[PDB]
Amino acid sequence: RGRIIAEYVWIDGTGNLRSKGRTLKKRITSIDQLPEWNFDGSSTNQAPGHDSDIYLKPVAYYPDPFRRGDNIVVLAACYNNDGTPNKFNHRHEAAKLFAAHKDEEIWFGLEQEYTLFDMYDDVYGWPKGGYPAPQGPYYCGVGAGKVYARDMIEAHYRACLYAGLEISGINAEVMPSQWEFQVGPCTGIDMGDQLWMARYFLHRVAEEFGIKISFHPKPLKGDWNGAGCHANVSTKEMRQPGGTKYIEQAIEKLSKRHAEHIKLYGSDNDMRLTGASMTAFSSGVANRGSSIRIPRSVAKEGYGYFEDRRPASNIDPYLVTGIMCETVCGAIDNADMTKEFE
Amino acid sequence: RGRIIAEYVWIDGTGNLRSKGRTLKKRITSIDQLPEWNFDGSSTNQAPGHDIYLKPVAYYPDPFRRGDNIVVLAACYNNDGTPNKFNHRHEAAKLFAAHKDEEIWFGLEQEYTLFDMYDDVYGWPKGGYPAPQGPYYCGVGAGKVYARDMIEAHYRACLYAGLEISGINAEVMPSQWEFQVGPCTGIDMGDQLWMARYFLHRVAEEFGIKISFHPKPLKGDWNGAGCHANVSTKEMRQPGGTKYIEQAIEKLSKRHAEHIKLYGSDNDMRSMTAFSSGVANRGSSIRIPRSVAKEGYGYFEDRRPASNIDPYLVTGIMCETVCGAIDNADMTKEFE
Amino acid sequence: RGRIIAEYVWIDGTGNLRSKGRTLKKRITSIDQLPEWNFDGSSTNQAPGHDIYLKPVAYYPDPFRRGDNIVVLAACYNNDGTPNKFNHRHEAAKLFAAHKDEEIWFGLEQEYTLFDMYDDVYGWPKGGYPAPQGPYYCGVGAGKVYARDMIEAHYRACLYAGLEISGINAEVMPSQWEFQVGPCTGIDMGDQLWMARYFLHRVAEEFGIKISFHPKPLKGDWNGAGCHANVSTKEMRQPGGTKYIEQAIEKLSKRHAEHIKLYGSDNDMRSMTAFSSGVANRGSSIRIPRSVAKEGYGYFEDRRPASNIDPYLVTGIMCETVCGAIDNADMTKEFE
Amino acid sequence: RGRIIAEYVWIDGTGNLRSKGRTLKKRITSIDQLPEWNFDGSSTNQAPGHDIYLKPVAYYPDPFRRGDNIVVLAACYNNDGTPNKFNHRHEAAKLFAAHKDEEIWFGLEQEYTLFDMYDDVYGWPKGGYPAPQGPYYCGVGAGKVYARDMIEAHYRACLYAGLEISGINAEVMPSQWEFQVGPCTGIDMGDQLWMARYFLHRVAEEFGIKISFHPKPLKGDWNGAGCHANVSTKEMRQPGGTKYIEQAIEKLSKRHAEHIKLYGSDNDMRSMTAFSSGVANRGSSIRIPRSVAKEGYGYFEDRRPASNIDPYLVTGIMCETVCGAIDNADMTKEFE
Amino acid sequence: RGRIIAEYVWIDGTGNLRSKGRTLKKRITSIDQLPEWNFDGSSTNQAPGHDIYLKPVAYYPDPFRRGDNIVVLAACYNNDGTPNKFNHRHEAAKLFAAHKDEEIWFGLEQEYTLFDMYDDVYGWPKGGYPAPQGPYYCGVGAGKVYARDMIEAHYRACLYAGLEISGINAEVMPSQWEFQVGPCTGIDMGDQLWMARYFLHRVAEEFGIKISFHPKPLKGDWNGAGCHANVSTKEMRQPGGTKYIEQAIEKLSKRHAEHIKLYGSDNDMRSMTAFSSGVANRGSSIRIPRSVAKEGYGYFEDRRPASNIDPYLVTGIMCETVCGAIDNADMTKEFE
Amino acid sequence: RGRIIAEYVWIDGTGNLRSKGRTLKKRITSIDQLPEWNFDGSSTNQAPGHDIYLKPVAYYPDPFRRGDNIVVLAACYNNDGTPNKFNHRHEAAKLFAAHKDEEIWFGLEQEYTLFDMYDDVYGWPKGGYPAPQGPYYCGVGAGKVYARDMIEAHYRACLYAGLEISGINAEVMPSQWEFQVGPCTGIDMGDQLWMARYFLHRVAEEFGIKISFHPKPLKGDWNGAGCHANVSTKEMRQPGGTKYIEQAIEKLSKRHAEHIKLYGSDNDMRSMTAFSSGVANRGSSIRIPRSVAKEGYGYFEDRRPASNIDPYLVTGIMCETVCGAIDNADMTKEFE
Repeated sequence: RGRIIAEYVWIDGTGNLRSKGRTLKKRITSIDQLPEWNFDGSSTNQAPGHDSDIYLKPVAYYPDPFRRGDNIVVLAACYNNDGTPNKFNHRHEAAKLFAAHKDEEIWFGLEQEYTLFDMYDDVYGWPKGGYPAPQGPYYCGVGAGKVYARDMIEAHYRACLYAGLEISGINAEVMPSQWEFQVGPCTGIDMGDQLWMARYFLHRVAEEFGIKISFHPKPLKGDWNGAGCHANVSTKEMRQPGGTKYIEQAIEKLSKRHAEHIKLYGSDNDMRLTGASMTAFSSGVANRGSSIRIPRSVAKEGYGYFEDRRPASNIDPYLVTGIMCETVCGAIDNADMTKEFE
Repeated sequence: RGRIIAEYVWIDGTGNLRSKGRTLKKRITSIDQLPEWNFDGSSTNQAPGHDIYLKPVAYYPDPFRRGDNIVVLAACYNNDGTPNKFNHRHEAAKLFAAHKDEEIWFGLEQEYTLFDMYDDVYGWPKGGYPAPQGPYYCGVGAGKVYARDMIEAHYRACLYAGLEISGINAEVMPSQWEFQVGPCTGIDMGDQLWMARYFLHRVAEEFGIKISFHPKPLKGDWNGAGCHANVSTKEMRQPGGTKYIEQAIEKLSKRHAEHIKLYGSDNDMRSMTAFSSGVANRGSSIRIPRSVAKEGYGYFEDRRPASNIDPYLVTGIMCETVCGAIDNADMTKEFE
Repeated sequence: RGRIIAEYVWIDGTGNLRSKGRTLKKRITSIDQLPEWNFDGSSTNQAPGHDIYLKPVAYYPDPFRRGDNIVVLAACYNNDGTPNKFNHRHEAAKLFAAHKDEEIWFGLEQEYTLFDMYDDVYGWPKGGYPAPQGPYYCGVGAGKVYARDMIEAHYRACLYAGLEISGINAEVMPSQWEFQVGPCTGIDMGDQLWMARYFLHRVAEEFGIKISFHPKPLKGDWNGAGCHANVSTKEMRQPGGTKYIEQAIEKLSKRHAEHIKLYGSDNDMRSMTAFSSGVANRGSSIRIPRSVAKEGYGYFEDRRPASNIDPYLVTGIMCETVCGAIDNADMTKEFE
Repeated sequence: RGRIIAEYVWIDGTGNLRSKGRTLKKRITSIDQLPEWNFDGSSTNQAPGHDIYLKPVAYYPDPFRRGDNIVVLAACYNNDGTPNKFNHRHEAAKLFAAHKDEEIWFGLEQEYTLFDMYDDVYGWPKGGYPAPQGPYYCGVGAGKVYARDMIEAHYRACLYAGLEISGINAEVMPSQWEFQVGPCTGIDMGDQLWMARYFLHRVAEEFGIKISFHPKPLKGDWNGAGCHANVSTKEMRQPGGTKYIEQAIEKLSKRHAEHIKLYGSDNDMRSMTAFSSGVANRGSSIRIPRSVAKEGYGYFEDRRPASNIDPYLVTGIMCETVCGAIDNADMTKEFE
Repeated sequence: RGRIIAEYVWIDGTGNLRSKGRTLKKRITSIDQLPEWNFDGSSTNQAPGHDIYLKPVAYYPDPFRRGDNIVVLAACYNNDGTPNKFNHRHEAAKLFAAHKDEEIWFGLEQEYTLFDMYDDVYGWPKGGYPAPQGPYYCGVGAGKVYARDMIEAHYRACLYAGLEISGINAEVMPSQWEFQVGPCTGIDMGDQLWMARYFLHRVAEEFGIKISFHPKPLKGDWNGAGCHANVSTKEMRQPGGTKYIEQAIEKLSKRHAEHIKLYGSDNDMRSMTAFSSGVANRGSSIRIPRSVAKEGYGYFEDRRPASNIDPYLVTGIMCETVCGAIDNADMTKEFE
Repeated sequence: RGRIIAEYVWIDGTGNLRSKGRTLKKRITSIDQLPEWNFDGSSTNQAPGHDIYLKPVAYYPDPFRRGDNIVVLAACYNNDGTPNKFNHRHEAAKLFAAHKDEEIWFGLEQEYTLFDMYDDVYGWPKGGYPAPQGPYYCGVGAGKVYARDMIEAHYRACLYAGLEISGINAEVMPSQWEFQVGPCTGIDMGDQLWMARYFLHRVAEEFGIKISFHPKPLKGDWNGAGCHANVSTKEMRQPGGTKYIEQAIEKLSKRHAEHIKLYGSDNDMRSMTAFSSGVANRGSSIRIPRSVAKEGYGYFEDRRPASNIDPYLVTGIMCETVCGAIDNADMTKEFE
């Protein structure tokens, strides 16, 4: 009725998004018009029940693919009443690094894999009490039994596009009712911001289909595929001719900090990077077995990007892209990614 | 077909809304054009069986009928001309009219809880319980929130009607929600919250969901349901306010019992006897938002009223004790 | 495709409507363009098996077929040219035509009750009962009202057809409703109520709901179903009316039995032998609205007729005894 | 295989029975052969988490395991040797032992109410209600009574165990029943009722029925649930009794509050403050059966105790105030 | 038809029993009459695909086949004559044979948890959870206990087979149970517990129930599942025992890690690194029953072993460290 | 009522049994008392439509009808007196009669697979699959095995009938089983296996389970279904046997193709062209049990025949090539 609804979305003290909505008097035209806000940090595992009580700083906003119209979704970062970034705010720390290395122009492209579930916490669409056929016909599948919940997956794609997210593509994965969507390329903090919104959209749209979304790295024990979030990386140098030079350089720095990265990179990733391997670091061209993979395409052309296949589906992009920049572009006395684990 | 439908909505002798609809010859452009009306007070627990009248008080576009169709909030007057037992709008109005100068503003945070057609908590495991509280507050994800589509429909409805609905959010207990309305001035708070409630019940009908304003729908550690009344006068809103805010809080401290007596039934299952206040304190009776405190002016949050409150009674007595009594009216007596 | 569908609706030898449809070459612009028609009276209990005719009486836009499609209310005439056993429109017409000058106005309050495809009360607990009466009258909220969407659809339908549908409301017994049609003049009351009924049955079809005009659908304390006929003549409507209102009420008091005899079957399960009247009196046979009384002119409410009444008979005999008999017609005899 | 199973049953720190079973080498022929035993009092709300003991008190044939298998009613003693918070059998015993000479007899009328696995009244219409009360009391016919087969199984069980179960009947509220145990002497009343309750819960398990000893399972006019304690001493039972019956009734009248304080929780939802008595009076606190009155001797009916009473407390304090206090024990204090 | 069926039951290369049946010409009267047998070790994870043998070790009446039909517990030996990877019965036997003189007795308390055909906790609310723990331990009443009939069937079965099954009880977590077997001597404990387990799985098949010996079937505060091993030697059982009991407890304290290493997988989700002991202490690693303590002789309870333990390994290493090692065998090495 | 029922069972022109029953005046005590009989060979694919005869061959107690009722295995002869296309019992008999002196013994291991009324694998996930093979072979526990009760009923049946049923076991593929019959002499092997099959189909009827003797019921890695024929002559069974065992194995190696041609249809989906032999070798065509090898005498296992084999053909040609051909009969020609 002349007014606008802004859904504030933020990240909690578990691995999830949270949101609430507020009416605004007028259409928004810049982040500056968006007010600070707050919530009960004790209901989200971010505060104690006194120094409890956390604040929301608008960071990005997009058209609401659900409410549509001039209604909007606002990505907000969590700051304690100190003014300090909450335990679970890692956007600030990463921002520091991206701001420092502005000049390198790091680009990221994440490949977000996820797995679909019943309202009853069983794999979505799988035979009651049993299993689908063995893997093989599901990857990039087409046909009634070959793919699950495509309509929900497509709705999400649409949503992301409407919001103007840099959603590059989508595909059905190897395990039945397991999917992927890719977002990129984004610069620095954008990668984190956009993937987090894409995730909000995913959860939220799936609600409408009674589907639960699982970012667990190994939703099903056994030979059923795990779920990763392959982080693709590049700096300005790597993108200009004679790049595999700096690509190779980066891969080597990366090889020295394998443990520090893995420590971010996702919980129970140990049931995925498994033997790819949790303790071993390797790299090579066209190698879906290595820790870092240089696309044959890149190799043949002498410039491009590399694929870090180590990060799990459940990673916090701020942490991954953050420490990636830290070790590829260089540390700062101003910030420590691995310490950002508070 | 050229004609208009007006749904008359009023408050009964239980804790509910009632309504009927009538055709009108032409589109309405002012409250003045809306006719008095009436109903059988004995079928709603407001009369004995030997007939009440409806005085249009506010009207809005009907979010359900849409078009030039309209919803009319009506107050109940007996054939005396006297306000029915359950009409507390009139009493409150007196106070608001007296203290016009102060310009009291209210913002209510209405919490409610969803239910089956079978009177079981909506969406809860059959015969059992969801996971324990924690992941539901402001939730997002399939199991984390219940009936969002209904909740959203309500939001939309309220906006269409032009209600001052400030926001919505999922609450701590699964299938428990909140919507906030404000700020409104004086009688508007009551009027608008009541309409928002009509819209809530009404829209939920379409989902087969019953709405519960009970203060403690589930015994145990499952959250209660409140209707936090936020309050401010012109003085409090201008710099150097926490002065008058503090003054108000103190007057309020002297009348804790009289307020509690309004403030909602079986609120006792949701401290009832203790009065306290403090900045950033979701434990106190009255809470001064840290934001307000840091800025020196604003409003305060009375966290005492239960979800099932009558806004006329709450906003009424709030004004009475914050702004000052009148020999012309007694809020606490308005309990007839 | 350039053509028009006209649904002919008529009244049968049970208490129901019947209909069939025919294509017409062109849009209709006056009753005169509508053709006579016919049907097998033996399949509707109006003829013996050795054929009845349909005389268009009124027509409206078809709320169901929409477009330039139309619904036609037809009266039943035997091959004699005589009005069928169950055509009481003609008899009544005589009276209305006689007393043209008085300008009788009617407003009927049609109550009805909803039912399963399985002939159980619609939406009621399986094998059991809802809570006891009280929260259903003018109800709002998920358990408080049944099939509102169907009821609304009907309201819309009537309005589209341009019927004089004045308002709707949920009644006292759960899944029992009312709609009001008025004011209509003379024969119009009958015509329009009958169409509204067609619309009701017809629209409810779409919800698998059966409509019951029985006066006492459930035995016990569950409310009955009436069709309160509201009445007024030109004199009663102009100041100093309650004079002629009172006069009418008295004439009515002398013909209580004759009226009751029309006024609906097993009305006895809904006092049948006593006649009384009084202002603001939902207990009397005729009720003068307090509003009317206070203002000195208006109308009166005859609370006697049952839900299942034939409006032609009620409005007919009402005129007969309020305005005056005719040697040209006998309402009570019209029972053939 | 030559061996015996003994199920030990005891009372917990909620209002329930608990049990476990143990193999015994040989058939049991006296209480003396039954071993002490124990359990984790912290898992039953009787100990803190830093262990309670079971003293065999009575034993009977197991109606469920049958054969030479047996059920053992055990009392709870802390490691002090002191009777647990919730062991009131010991305290009462003292009184019964003191007044051995009077030979108090009790007969309790245990009413209970049946429930779904889903905590809804057993067999009641889904989301709704049966017909109103009237046809259910001592009912017979398919709709008139609920779960008779379970009720009968329990009757059988009690008889097999050799309990003094005097009779059974269907109560006023649908799916509400009664069984009576008596007459029993002193401690036996408590022991046998508790076992009967074990048997009830246990047998109902087999029908997926939950048993409710709540005093008012359904709010409203639906009947509450009581445990009418019938009382008599040797004097009352011999001619010229209503003398001592009347005497007892008067002592009882002086200790109405002290009794009520035992007599069952939320009994307030089932008069609580008024004490009265009279012959053939289902309205009074104590009722003298017309039969007793006419014959001059017998017993009296205390209609005050609620369904959820602990027989040890009721029979205990009954004896205390009817037969006389002891410096050795205080029933009302036994509330630890 | 004159013939006998013997079901051979053995332990596999996962944590389960396996079995097949064979006809025998005549009733069996001693283990000596039972033939060796064999199976495809590659189908059970005990051989590579280039064949294991079954040596009858104990036999009982078949509670399922009944009659003169019999169940045969067989140990697995490779074609070397050597005990299979997963045969730990042989190693333990050595120790028991060595310390024949001490006459170790064991009593195991086997806890287990029930499951759907769909691998969800048996009987738990669909997608949700039962009420929180408290009312389930030794529960009685419809909601308080799950699948009692199956549990009872098992009890019966074990008794028929003549197993030393001492008792049964419902555990703290809903649909979690315990049965106790003892006291048994040396190798018997292992043999009998394994048979009891066969019976449990097998009988539950008939109720479509899966049995879980996992130590923590549900993450959170829901109880884990243990197999408390109770231990005693002849010395401990004769007066002045708590001497040797205390001695044993100390030896045990030195080998906490070595024991824990047997004692069950993911026992870590059920303190793992700390060793402690004390009288009446359900918190310690070893608990001396207050009863034992007060009487000066008896047994001790090792509360460390998890539900999924191999009794051969637990009782074996218990003897090794309590009674003394042998150069002839190493329990902790028996992990091949 | 004094009378007897004899069910005649025979083999048809598909791969199935057929049967009908007849009343007999008196209990049967020798095959001689059983009458010839007949049926419509055209309804079973054995005749053209221009009539076959049943010659009783063996009889047993009817495990289904019980009492003195009996099952009769009958062979099919055309009106010539010649053995039907599908009667291979006669041909085989010749060979067994010839080599009476050798006393061939057989033991068949009949594997089969269970199916829905809907032709889906019995008990398998709807539209999907169980876990991968491994836990099912000789399984025990709820998910590990399918329809054990049916399987057991069959075992019982076979025993009652007095068949030489040696044992049963659950196979590798879920809902796939085995039963073994042996040792039998010559024609008996065929007779008894065929009856066991009758019993299987018949008893399974009662569980709505279809039985599948197909060699590869599910394509893929799911196990096939075989009918391992175990063989031995008198010489092989007496010390120094593996001499003649080895001799037989070599003769068998020369006639691999001729055997395979019997041995079962689409056995190709279960090596078909390669012949090999070796001790303890579940990969070879013929396997000498390590047990036999170590002892120097015994039998050999031909692992080649498929589940769907005709035992008459297998045991027949086995004798033919192991014991020696006859000019009087040609097994491989017996394919008419």
